[PDB]
Amino acid sequence: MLSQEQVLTKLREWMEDLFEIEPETVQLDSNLYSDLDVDSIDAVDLVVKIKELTGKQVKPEDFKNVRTVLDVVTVIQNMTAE
Repeated sequence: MLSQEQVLTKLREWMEDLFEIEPETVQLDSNLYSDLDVDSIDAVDLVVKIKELTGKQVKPEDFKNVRTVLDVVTVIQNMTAE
């Protein structure tokens, strides 16, 4: 079992390492599209490191339903813990 809190730390570090997105602003109350205006490069970089990190493929339907950073860590731990 993995924690969404520790998951957020890895998520924040990888997005800062790749596109230099500050992890301090990226909180669990930060809107991804509305506040950060996530594009296809931020999403694509994270999809590859998300697929590699858990070892499972992700579907695009879930990404459409994603609205906030907390939702992403919830979905990762939701489909990871089992």
